Amino acid sequence: MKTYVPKQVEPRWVLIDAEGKTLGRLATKIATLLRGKHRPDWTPNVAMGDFVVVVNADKIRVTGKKLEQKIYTRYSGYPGGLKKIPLEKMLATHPERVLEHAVKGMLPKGPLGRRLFKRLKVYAGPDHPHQAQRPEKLEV
Amino acid sequence: MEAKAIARYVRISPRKVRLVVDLIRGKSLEEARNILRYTNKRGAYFVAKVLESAAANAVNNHDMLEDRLYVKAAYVDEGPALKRVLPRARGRADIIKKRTSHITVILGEKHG
Amino acid sequence: MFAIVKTGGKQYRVEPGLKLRVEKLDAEPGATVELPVLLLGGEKTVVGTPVVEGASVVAEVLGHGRGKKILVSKFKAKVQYRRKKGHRQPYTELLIKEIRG
Amino acid sequence: PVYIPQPRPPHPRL
Amino acid sequence: PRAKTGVVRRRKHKKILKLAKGYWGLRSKSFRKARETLFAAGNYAYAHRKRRKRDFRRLWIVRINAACRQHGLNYSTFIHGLKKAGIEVDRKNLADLAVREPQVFAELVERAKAAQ
Amino acid sequence: RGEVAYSGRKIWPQKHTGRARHGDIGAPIFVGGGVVFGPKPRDYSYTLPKKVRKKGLAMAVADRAREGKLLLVEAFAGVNGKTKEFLAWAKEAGLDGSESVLLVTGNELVRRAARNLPWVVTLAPEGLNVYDIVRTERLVMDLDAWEVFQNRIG
Amino acid sequence: AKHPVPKKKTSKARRDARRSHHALTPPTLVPCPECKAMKPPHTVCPECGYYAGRKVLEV
RNA sequence: GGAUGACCCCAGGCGGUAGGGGAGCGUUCCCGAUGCCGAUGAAGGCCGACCCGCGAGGGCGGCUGGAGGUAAGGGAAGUGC
RNA sequence: GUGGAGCCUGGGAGUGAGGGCGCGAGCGAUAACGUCCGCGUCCGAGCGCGGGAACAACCGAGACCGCCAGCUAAGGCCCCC
RNA sequence: CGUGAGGGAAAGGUGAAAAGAACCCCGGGAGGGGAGUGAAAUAGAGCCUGAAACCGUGGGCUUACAAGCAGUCACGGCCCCGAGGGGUUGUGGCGUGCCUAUUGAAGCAUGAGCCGGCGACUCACGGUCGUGGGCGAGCUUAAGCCGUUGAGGCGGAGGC
Ligand SMILES: [Mg+2]
Ligand SMILES: [Mg+2]
Ligand SMILES: [Mg+2]
Ligand SMILES: [Mg+2]
Ligand SMILES: [Mg+2]
Ligand SMILES: [Mg+2]
Ligand SMILES: [Mg+2]
Ligand SMILES: [Mg+2]
Ligand SMILES: [Mg+2]
Ligand SMILES: [Mg+2]
Ligand SMILES: [Mg+2]
Ligand SMILES: [Mg+2]
Ligand SMILES: [Mg+2]
Ligand SMILES: [Mg+2]
Ligand SMILES: [Mg+2]
Ligand SMILES: [Mg+2]
Ligand SMILES: [Mg+2]
Ligand SMILES: [Mg+2]
Ligand SMILES: [Mg+2]
Ligand SMILES: [Mg+2]
Ligand SMILES: [Mg+2]
Ligand SMILES: [Mg+2]
Ligand SMILES: [Mg+2]
Ligand SMILES: [Mg+2]
Ligand SMILES: [Mg+2]
Ligand SMILES: [Mg+2]
Ligand SMILES: [Mg+2]
Ligand SMILES: [Mg+2]
Ligand SMILES: [Mg+2]
Ligand SMILES: [Mg+2]
Ligand SMILES: [Mg+2]
Ligand SMILES: [Mg+2]
Ligand SMILES: [Mg+2]
Ligand SMILES: [Mg+2]
Ligand SMILES: [Mg+2]
Ligand SMILES: [Mg+2]
Ligand SMILES: [Mg+2]
Ligand SMILES: [Mg+2]
Ligand SMILES: [Mg+2]
Ligand SMILES: [Mg+2]
Ligand SMILES: [Mg+2]
Ligand SMILES: [Mg+2]
Ligand SMILES: [Mg+2]
Ligand SMILES: [Mg+2]
Ligand SMILES: [Mg+2]
Ligand SMILES: [Mg+2]
Ligand SMILES: [Mg+2]
Ligand SMILES: [Mg+2]
Ligand SMILES: [Mg+2]
Ligand SMILES: [Mg+2]
Ligand SMILES: [Mg+2]
Ligand SMILES: [Mg+2]
Ligand SMILES: [Mg+2]
Ligand SMILES: [Mg+2]
Ligand SMILES: [Mg+2]
Ligand SMILES: [Mg+2]
Ligand SMILES: [Mg+2]
Ligand SMILES: [Mg+2]
Ligand SMILES: [Mg+2]
Ligand SMILES: [Mg+2]
Ligand SMILES: [Mg+2]
Ligand SMILES: [Mg+2]
Ligand SMILES: [Mg+2]
Ligand SMILES: [Mg+2]
Ligand SMILES: [Mg+2]
Ligand SMILES: [Mg+2]
Ligand SMILES: [Mg+2]
Ligand SMILES: [Mg+2]
Ligand SMILES: [Mg+2]
Ligand SMILES: [Mg+2]
Ligand SMILES: [Mg+2]
Ligand SMILES: [Mg+2]
Ligand SMILES: [Mg+2]
Ligand SMILES: [Mg+2]
Ligand SMILES: [Mg+2]
Ligand SMILES: [Mg+2]
Ligand SMILES: [Mg+2]
Ligand SMILES: [Mg+2]
Ligand SMILES: [Mg+2]
Ligand SMILES: [Mg+2]
Ligand SMILES: [Mg+2]
Ligand SMILES: [Mg+2]
Ligand SMILES: [Mg+2]
Ligand SMILES: [Mg+2]
Ligand SMILES: [Mg+2]
Ligand SMILES: [Mg+2]
Ligand SMILES: [Mg+2]
Ligand SMILES: [Mg+2]
Ligand SMILES: [Mg+2]
Ligand SMILES: [Mg+2]
Ligand SMILES: [Mg+2]
Ligand SMILES: [Mg+2]
Ligand SMILES: [Mg+2]
Ligand SMILES: [Mg+2]
Ligand SMILES: [Mg+2]
Ligand SMILES: [Mg+2]
Ligand SMILES: [Mg+2]
Ligand SMILES: [Mg+2]
Ligand SMILES: [Mg+2]
Ligand SMILES: [Mg+2]
Ligand SMILES: [Mg+2]
Ligand SMILES: [Mg+2]
Ligand SMILES: [Mg+2]
Ligand SMILES: [Mg+2]
Ligand SMILES: [Mg+2]
Ligand SMILES: [Mg+2]
Ligand SMILES: [Mg+2]
Ligand SMILES: [Mg+2]
Ligand SMILES: [Mg+2]
Ligand SMILES: [Mg+2]
Ligand SMILES: [Mg+2]
Ligand SMILES: [Mg+2]
Ligand SMILES: [Mg+2]
Ligand SMILES: [Mg+2]
Ligand SMILES: [Mg+2]
Ligand SMILES: [Mg+2]
Ligand SMILES: [Mg+2]
Ligand SMILES: [Mg+2]
Ligand SMILES: [Mg+2]
Ligand SMILES: [Mg+2]
Ligand SMILES: [Mg+2]
Ligand SMILES: [Mg+2]
Ligand SMILES: [Mg+2]
Ligand SMILES: [Mg+2]
Ligand SMILES: [Mg+2]
Ligand SMILES: [Mg+2]
Ligand SMILES: [Mg+2]
Ligand SMILES: [Mg+2]
Ligand SMILES: [Mg+2]
Ligand SMILES: [Mg+2]
Ligand SMILES: [Mg+2]
Ligand SMILES: [Mg+2]
Ligand SMILES: [Mg+2]
Ligand SMILES: [Mg+2]
Ligand SMILES: [Mg+2]
Ligand SMILES: [Mg+2]
Ligand SMILES: [Mg+2]
Ligand SMILES: [Mg+2]
Ligand SMILES: [Mg+2]
Ligand SMILES: [Mg+2]
Ligand SMILES: [Mg+2]
Ligand SMILES: [Mg+2]
Ligand SMILES: [Mg+2]
Ligand SMILES: [Mg+2]
Ligand SMILES: [Mg+2]
Ligand SMILES: [Mg+2]
Ligand SMILES: [Mg+2]
Ligand SMILES: [Mg+2]
Ligand SMILES: [Mg+2]
Ligand SMILES: [Mg+2]
Ligand SMILES: [Mg+2]
Ligand SMILES: [Mg+2]
Ligand SMILES: [Mg+2]
Ligand SMILES: [Mg+2]
Ligand SMILES: [Mg+2]
Ligand SMILES: [Mg+2]
Ligand SMILES: [Mg+2]
Ligand SMILES: [Mg+2]
Ligand SMILES: [Mg+2]
Ligand SMILES: [Mg+2]
Ligand SMILES: [Mg+2]
Ligand SMILES: [Mg+2]
Ligand SMILES: [Mg+2]
Ligand SMILES: [Zn+2]
Repeated sequence: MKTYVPKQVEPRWVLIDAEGKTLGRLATKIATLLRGKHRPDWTPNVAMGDFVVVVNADKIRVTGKKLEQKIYTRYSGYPGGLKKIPLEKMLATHPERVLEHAVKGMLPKGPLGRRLFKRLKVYAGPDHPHQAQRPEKLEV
Repeated sequence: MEAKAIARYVRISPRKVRLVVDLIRGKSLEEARNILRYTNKRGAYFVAKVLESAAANAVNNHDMLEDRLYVKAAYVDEGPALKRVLPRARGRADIIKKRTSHITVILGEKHG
Repeated sequence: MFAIVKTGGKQYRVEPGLKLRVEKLDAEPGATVELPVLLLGGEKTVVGTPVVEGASVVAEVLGHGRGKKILVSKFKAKVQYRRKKGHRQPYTELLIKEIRG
Repeated sequence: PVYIPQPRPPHPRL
Repeated sequence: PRAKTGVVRRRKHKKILKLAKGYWGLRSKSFRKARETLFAAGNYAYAHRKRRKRDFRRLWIVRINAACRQHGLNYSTFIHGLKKAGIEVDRKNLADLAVREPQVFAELVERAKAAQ
Repeated sequence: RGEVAYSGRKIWPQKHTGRARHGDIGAPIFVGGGVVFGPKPRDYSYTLPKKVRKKGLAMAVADRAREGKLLLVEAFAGVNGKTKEFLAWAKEAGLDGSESVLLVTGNELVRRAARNLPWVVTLAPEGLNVYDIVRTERLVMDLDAWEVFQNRIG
Repeated sequence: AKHPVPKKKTSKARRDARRSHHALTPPTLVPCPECKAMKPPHTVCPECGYYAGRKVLEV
């Protein structure tokens, strides 16, 4: 007998309200949903996890002094091209990037892992445009 | 039914003729004739001959009609190379390779 | 109606009609063997702890074989160490006849 | 070939 | 008497190259490079035969965890439950059961909770 | 490499040529060069102990006798130097040519008659060796030649 | 200078890939209005000698 | 165990450089050979997802090739890149 | 204490550039991936396997072959894992 | 090649038989296509067999968001062959070329463009162990001499 390998399934969209959640401890749960490791038929070489829709990303929460002390960095490739942005700034400017960057770091590198990032849809504010998909509210 | 010609030991480098042969592979005999006529390459002269010779063989020996001929296959194979001395500075001799081509053209009939 | 039987230090789900290869059993071809049952399922569930006391899965020994050959190669750099080994693992092919219970 | 052109001297790593 | 090489070397070189089909560039055309490639390939196969038994058990465990949480316990709790209940259905089958026969996996979860 | 035809000059300098070091072209590492440990003329013979070849001659003959393949004959009737004469004799004697025979006789005419047959190895008695006895299926000897064999193993 | 040299032989994959841009493009051809022969645009017809409707040069 | 490799059973050992030791494969040549295989196709080549061997290898089959090859058992070396 | 233990006679060797670590010292500066002895250990030859992000010698453990079976070691159990 | 003394190659094979391809076609020729010869013409003289590197044409699978000692293990897709097998490779896992030298190399230390062929522990005499035999207070012949024409025997000088 060979270990079961599932035929292709219609993916399942879900919706998470990030308001007031701790950034890191929500990110793991989303990473798991995106890997589909909540499904008994989980298979590592196929994208078969969930489509995750996150709202109120602006109202994510963080402990200690991370609003001022936590630094996001980007290197341009040019001399002196290390740009530094603090969580404070990042929220005030592109708040959907806080959660986005935390989840992406918790996904696998490589072609499949990059495809999984595409399935996450993070929105600042309480509304999302995916009503056609009728996503299922989740209480993570 | 097919007809072919092979120009063997043509004293031209295979790589240089293939460019001319790549223009006509799959063309009708009439279009291939026009292309070769106005191609600005030495190999055009040699390819034309092989084309017209195979066409003559088609009409003459294999009961094929000129008005239906096309280039079903053509390729350039490399033959034995002419090795020659090229004298360089400081008493050094180099070996120019004067390469050589076996040109082949195969025509068929495109019924309609 | 299936069963989970244990044979050759490994476990298998089996139903009537299944042709299945296991480790080599010492049994003449055409004979019948009883395999121990760990679980039964389908139209009823029985859970051995670890083996279902009454149950038994009946199998007919179709033949014995040698698996297709694996090449077991070994190399150690900078030391002139090379080893080539052909391996065929012996097996027994069974036909599942019935699930007693 | 029969004749070897002499190689350049090295840089003097002295 | 003289024993020139003859056919021995070519037949030896062909054994390697045929073993080398499907390799990239000179790795399937050059004998030297074919053999070099095959040294590495033979060790990978010995190494990965061992690794497969780890790869599949790792997959089964992940699948068992997922099916357990649907019934509100984690793999660690489940396995220790099955232990105390004396159930020895191995992880290969628990994963097939978890997917193919959810009603049976349910009762298995049941016996595991009950055991402790 | 010393007996090869070429010269002893160094073909190019030791250093600074970008090529490997070489001496003369007679070195075994060149095509056409010397051969390293190839054959030279050899004497392969050795003195086998006398009693061993004496004992072997006996034992060879003994083996044929033990299987009933030794035939002593007192004379060769019509055999006067013709092959058809030897065949006819051989017929009357059970030597039908379906077996290799080692014929040992001092009589020149009999060895003449028998020489050309594919199944007969001709031999004088002073010549009896074990290889010829073992090469052949059955042995045939004069009483005169059996006397010499008996003498040489005394 | 210090005589730059290739460091590795170029593979058949890399060599041919560089020749990705090497196909001849076929010549631009148009029918001649007077004799319907095929010829490059904007040239006196080499088959009949006509250009711009007039016999320009005998061929 | 049976009776001194005739196969079976039980137990244990089996990482490996320098190096010691054992057993084998294949190449050229000799005896076996006034034989035997061979144009109904030799040697060599090219395939094979088949059979045997732990392996080095050996079969067998198809194509090519067109005139040689050579067993069991031994013998000798210009013997494996 | 029956062990790839010991002893004796003999055939064949290779080695006679070691290196890390722990502990005891000397030299050094209560410096060096330093140097030189001693006891031990590993790498050497275990650049095979697990852990230590990666890494000959730190921790775990001595790989005859096969398994889509089970228990553990160090280390681990939020996600990458 | 060298002033010279001197150095010093490469290069064998159609077929049984030239029957070595009249004649026609394209072509300036070369070369080819037919016709013809032959058992065979990818035996056509650039000729037996015709390996490999290497170059090309055609087809099957595959590839333009992807990190690679090039493979290996897994699963899935497509093409082929007929509860299986072959070809391919999309994703996932793992993964530091070979040799040489070194305390230690993937190593940014050596050597190697790739392929074919040539290429390195032998022989003689003596010694010292071991081993298979013969004979055993004994064992054994050397040079020679006779025979043989791939036959063996004689020879005791001498040696241990
Ligand atoms: Mg949360
Ligand atoms: Mg998935
Ligand atoms: Mg804060
Ligand atoms: Mg042009
Ligand atoms: Mg015409
Ligand atoms: Mg110049
Ligand atoms: Mg000059
Ligand atoms: Mg050159
Ligand atoms: Mg050149
Ligand atoms: Mg060149
Ligand atoms: Mg050329
Ligand atoms: Mg099996
Ligand atoms: Mg292997
Ligand atoms: Mg190693
Ligand atoms: Mg190496
Ligand atoms: Mg390595
Ligand atoms: Mg080493
Ligand atoms: Mg090595
Ligand atoms: Mg090695
Ligand atoms: Mg083996
Ligand atoms: Mg130079
Ligand atoms: Mg050789
Ligand atoms: Mg491939
Ligand atoms: Mg591959
Ligand atoms: Mg290739
Ligand atoms: Mg290949
Ligand atoms: Mg290839
Ligand atoms: Mg190739
Ligand atoms: Mg290997
Ligand atoms: Mg393995
Ligand atoms: Mg394991
Ligand atoms: Mg899971
Ligand atoms: Mg447990
Ligand atoms: Mg268990
Ligand atoms: Mg199902
Ligand atoms: Mg010499
Ligand atoms: Mg000399
Ligand atoms: Mg000389
Ligand atoms: Mg000379
Ligand atoms: Mg000299
Ligand atoms: Mg000199
Ligand atoms: Mg000289
Ligand atoms: Mg030098
Ligand atoms: Mg030098
Ligand atoms: Mg030179
Ligand atoms: Mg160089
Ligand atoms: Mg050189
Ligand atoms: Mg050089
Ligand atoms: Mg050289
Ligand atoms: Mg030199
Ligand atoms: Mg030399
Ligand atoms: Mg030399
Ligand atoms: Mg010579
Ligand atoms: Mg010569
Ligand atoms: Mg020598
Ligand atoms: Mg010699
Ligand atoms: Mg000797
Ligand atoms: Mg005769
Ligand atoms: Mg005779
Ligand atoms: Mg005879
Ligand atoms: Mg400059
Ligand atoms: Mg400069
Ligand atoms: Mg300058
Ligand atoms: Mg410049
Ligand atoms: Mg320059
Ligand atoms: Mg390049
Ligand atoms: Mg190339
Ligand atoms: Mg290519
Ligand atoms: Mg390529
Ligand atoms: Mg390029
Ligand atoms: Mg270019
Ligand atoms: Mg192009
Ligand atoms: Mg017009
Ligand atoms: Mg054992
Ligand atoms: Mg060993
Ligand atoms: Mg042998
Ligand atoms: Mg010979
Ligand atoms: Mg003979
Ligand atoms: Mg016959
Ligand atoms: Mg015939
Ligand atoms: Mg045939
Ligand atoms: Mg042979
Ligand atoms: Mg031969
Ligand atoms: Mg074979
Ligand atoms: Mg053949
Ligand atoms: Mg003959
Ligand atoms: Mg023979
Ligand atoms: Mg033999
Ligand atoms: Mg013999
Ligand atoms: Mg000899
Ligand atoms: Mg040699
Ligand atoms: Mg020991
Ligand atoms: Mg010992
Ligand atoms: Mg020795
Ligand atoms: Mg020894
Ligand atoms: Mg030493
Ligand atoms: Mg010393
Ligand atoms: Mg020392
Ligand atoms: Mg020391
Ligand atoms: Mg020291
Ligand atoms: Mg040190
Ligand atoms: Mg230390
Ligand atoms: Mg301490
Ligand atoms: Mg001290
Ligand atoms: Mg360290
Ligand atoms: Mg220190
Ligand atoms: Mg110190
Ligand atoms: Mg130490
Ligand atoms: Mg060493
Ligand atoms: Mg270790
Ligand atoms: Mg280690
Ligand atoms: Mg050790
Ligand atoms: Mg290591
Ligand atoms: Mg390393
Ligand atoms: Mg390690
Ligand atoms: Mg590690
Ligand atoms: Mg390490
Ligand atoms: Mg072990
Ligand atoms: Mg456990
Ligand atoms: Mg612990
Ligand atoms: Mg996990
Ligand atoms: Mg001159
Ligand atoms: Mg002169
Ligand atoms: Mg001379
Ligand atoms: Mg001839
Ligand atoms: Mg002739
Ligand atoms: Mg003939
Ligand atoms: Mg004409
Ligand atoms: Mg002609
Ligand atoms: Mg033609
Ligand atoms: Mg012709
Ligand atoms: Mg015939
Ligand atoms: Mg042929
Ligand atoms: Mg032929
Ligand atoms: Mg011939
Ligand atoms: Mg040929
Ligand atoms: Mg050819
Ligand atoms: Mg292609
Ligand atoms: Mg991107
Ligand atoms: Mg893509
Ligand atoms: Mg890599
Ligand atoms: Mg998998
Ligand atoms: Mg398949
Ligand atoms: Mg596959
Ligand atoms: Mg992959
Ligand atoms: Mg190697
Ligand atoms: Mg190696
Ligand atoms: Mg060195
Ligand atoms: Mg060094
Ligand atoms: Mg590297
Ligand atoms: Mg490098
Ligand atoms: Mg290097
Ligand atoms: Mg050095
Ligand atoms: Mg080297
Ligand atoms: Mg070179
Ligand atoms: Mg190459
Ligand atoms: Mg070679
Ligand atoms: Mg020696
Ligand atoms: Mg000796
Ligand atoms: Mg002795
Ligand atoms: Mg004796
Ligand atoms: Mg005795
Ligand atoms: Mg004596
Ligand atoms: Zn015109």
